[PDB]
Amino acid sequence: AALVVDNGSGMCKAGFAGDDAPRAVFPSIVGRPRHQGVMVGMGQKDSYVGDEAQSKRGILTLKYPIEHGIVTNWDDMEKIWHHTFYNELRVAPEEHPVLLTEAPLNPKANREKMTQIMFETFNTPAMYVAIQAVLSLYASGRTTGIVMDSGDGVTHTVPIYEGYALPHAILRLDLAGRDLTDYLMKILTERGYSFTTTAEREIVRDIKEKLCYVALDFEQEMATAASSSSLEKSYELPDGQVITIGNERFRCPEALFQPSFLGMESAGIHETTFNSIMKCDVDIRKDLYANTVLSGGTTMYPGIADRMQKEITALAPSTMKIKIIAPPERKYSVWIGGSILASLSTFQQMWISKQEYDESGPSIVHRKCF
Amino acid sequence: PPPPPPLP
Amino acid sequence: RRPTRRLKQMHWEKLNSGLEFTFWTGPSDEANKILETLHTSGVLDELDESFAM
Amino acid sequence: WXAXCPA
Amino acid sequence: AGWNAYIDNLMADGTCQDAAIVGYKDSPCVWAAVPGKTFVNITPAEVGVLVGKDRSSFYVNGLTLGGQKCMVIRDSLLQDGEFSMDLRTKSTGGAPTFNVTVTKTDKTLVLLMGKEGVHGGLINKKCYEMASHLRRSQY
Amino acid sequence: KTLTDYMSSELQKLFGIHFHKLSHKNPNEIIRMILHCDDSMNECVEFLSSDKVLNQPKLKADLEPYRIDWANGGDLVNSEKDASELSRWDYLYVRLIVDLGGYWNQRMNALKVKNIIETNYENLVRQTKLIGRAALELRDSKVFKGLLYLILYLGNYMNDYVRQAKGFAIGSLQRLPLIKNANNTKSLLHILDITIRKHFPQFDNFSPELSTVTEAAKLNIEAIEQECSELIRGCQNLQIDCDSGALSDPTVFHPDDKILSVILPWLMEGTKKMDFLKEHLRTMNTTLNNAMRYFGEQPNDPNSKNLFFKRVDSFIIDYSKARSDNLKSEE
Ligand SMILES: Nc1ncnc2c1ncn2[C@@H]1O[C@H](COP(=O)(O)OP(=O)(O)O)[C@@H](O)[C@H]1O
Ligand SMILES: [Mg+2]
Repeated sequence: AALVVDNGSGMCKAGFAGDDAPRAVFPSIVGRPRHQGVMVGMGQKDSYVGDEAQSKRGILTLKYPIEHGIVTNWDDMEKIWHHTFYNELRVAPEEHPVLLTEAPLNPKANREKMTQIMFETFNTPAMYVAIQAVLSLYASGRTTGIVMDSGDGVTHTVPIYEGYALPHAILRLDLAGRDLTDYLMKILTERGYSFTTTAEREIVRDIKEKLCYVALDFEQEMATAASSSSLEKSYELPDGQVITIGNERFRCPEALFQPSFLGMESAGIHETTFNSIMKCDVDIRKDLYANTVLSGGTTMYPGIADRMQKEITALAPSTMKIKIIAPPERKYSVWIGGSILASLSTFQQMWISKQEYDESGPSIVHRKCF
Repeated sequence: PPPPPPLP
Repeated sequence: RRPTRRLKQMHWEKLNSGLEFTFWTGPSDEANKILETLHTSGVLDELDESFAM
Repeated sequence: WXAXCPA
Repeated sequence: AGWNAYIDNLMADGTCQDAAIVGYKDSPCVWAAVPGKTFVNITPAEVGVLVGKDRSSFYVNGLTLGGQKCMVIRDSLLQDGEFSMDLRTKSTGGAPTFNVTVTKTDKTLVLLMGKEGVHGGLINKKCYEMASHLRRSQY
Repeated sequence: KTLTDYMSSELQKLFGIHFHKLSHKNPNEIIRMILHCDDSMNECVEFLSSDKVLNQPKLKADLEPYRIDWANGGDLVNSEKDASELSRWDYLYVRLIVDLGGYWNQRMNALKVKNIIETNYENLVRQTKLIGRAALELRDSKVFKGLLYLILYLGNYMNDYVRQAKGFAIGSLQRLPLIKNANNTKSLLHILDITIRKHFPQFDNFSPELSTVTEAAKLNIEAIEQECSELIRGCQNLQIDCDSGALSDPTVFHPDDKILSVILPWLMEGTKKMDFLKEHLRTMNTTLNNAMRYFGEQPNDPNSKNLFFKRVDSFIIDYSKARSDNLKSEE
């Protein structure tokens, strides 16, 4: 059985090859208490990660080890993985190959860095690293297409073709979920609600996941929102307080399409999708339009699919057809695609063995698994 | 073409 | 009625098909009211002053 | 404030 | 010795169906190639595109290699360490497509395109190896 | 702690991708459910419908001695050719592609057409109804006729005596924004908005009156017509296949192959669907055509047939922005 571990900016996913759902889905956070402990004899831990950290998050200083894709702390990154194997999965890595994922246009610095910490600290028998974007359409059942990959840390648009990435055509946009959550709080204060600390940053993350949605027409919806109170919804704070938001439901997600609301010169994903496909070849351009896919938890907003379909249609020539593929399971598409890839019989060919690494060293990963 | 070197 | 001065000229595309099939041939009384109102509304007078080259 | 702080 | 013998070395494993060596210095010309195949018909103009200063024009509509249309995957010829190029042939009417790799040496260009269903990584690793050997021979 | 497959190396990757849901089941189990044409693998059947799986001449020769002549006798061609020696996916390909290849392409055609019809007939009727209604509404609208007469009467005023035509095409309405006054502040259409508002209260706002034209401008007439016409061609091609084609012969069919038992119940109902859609297809064509001569243009020009509602919609938005600018500046 080969482990498939999905490190992510927000959520970390792990399971087994051939499974239809990740076995452990827990937040990718690390916590260190900011107050001294007065009640002795408890055996309180020094660092807290995952659900347990989320449970006691009030008295913890949560930190994301990965920010904007790049891992800013290599010491914490193993700890969540250490908790991933022995605690969440309860499996010894010494007898199972493990699968991790890599990000588009990743710097070469990291790629051996995960390699040099797995074959040594956990000494996994075998390893393979692929693009999370490539595995996205693999779960969708297609091999050629473009992925609208958006997550907590970064967003990438990758026009895959026979499962081989195009590096020049990869476009990186800094409009991720954390940006929207940071944008939700700065606009939520208009209603008298002030959320500033990191512990309550998860609270607004919970709110937008349940209440925020994508509006088809911004100009029509603000007029209706001002006129009537129908769009307003009530949310319950864990302390029992009751909050109500009138127009923020469609305003925060709209920044994904209007980055000038955040003040970023780079425009929305709708043109970035169109911008990326301009870089590809003309003959292949026909296939890419009709097999566009959405992925990541950022793309969970209701009514997001038809809104992007409408906008890029105006951008696209009238001759061309656009088919937005949005599988409802695309939340775990990156994880599921990896389990599909691991389960393949031919997947044993491009294994990197512990022995072969020893004579080849860290540099083998750039040429073996690319 | 110039003379070729030995094979690997 | 014709303007006293030359004004801006707009160019259209003549209907290649016969005008009998078109609705222009039909002399509805509604069209006659348009000419009568236009000649009395004074809009044509404003056209001479504004649309003169 | 309403939700948060004292204000 | 025997520039053709490398082609035999290139075809020992049978994972490729065309292989060639071309000297890109001065007037480009093929030194050894598989007879009757794609790589035997390389023109100097195509060589100039492959080694040209412009590393972006072949992204608009790909390029032709021996007259056969192919698409660009990744370009690393002019970057130290690999000196390698990756291509995939472009076909019409659902015709089979093949992975093409080119490695640049001091004097020569080594070109491999595999058979049907063969992963590009296998084609790339071989061409890099013989290119690595050939540069160690000051060619 | 380190720890005879004729099938091509690349292809094992593709088979495991699509049939992942059936990993725990033996080849004998998965070979049976596929013949049932069940709803649970309406997606996987498309993968085996691709050219990649079918266009593999070298494997077909390799697995040919392992094939069972199911067309007649139902017996193995060669003597022993045990199928247990073959791998998991090797058993499936020979028993499905090589064995049933005589009617495989015919059976997939009966099923590919099955999926497309089941979901498009509902929407295709909606599209053809909107276009027909939009064409009839434009032809039966006095407001649209009245504004054209006003434009023609005004247009003839500034034009020369030698060019006093009594009619014009719809495509000529785009010249109004291209004409500016002395200071370029007000365009020709801008006078029309204040002229109509002051003296013609009936023509003040025609966009709410005629709305189906705007939505009809978002659909391609030729593309829709070709899409519907594709359905009839597949249907009639199916009739000659089930009645006199490869599907007609049941001897080559396996006893546990309800493909004949599922298409035939739909065969009578499917004929009803194509007849109704054919009537709607004719209805849209004539409904578009009578309103097509009514304004002077012809469908013989392919652009005119397609870009008919677009020009009207282009004037609708052009009139909308002209009115909005006129109201904003004066107020
Ligand atoms: N229903 C939802 N609505 C809106 N946002 C969501 C929803 N579910 C998850 N998200 C967002 O998706 C993010 C998950 O990111 P993820 O895809 O795990 O990143 P990565 O791809 O790096 O693993 C979370 O931060 C969360 O804010
Ligand atoms: Mg992601």
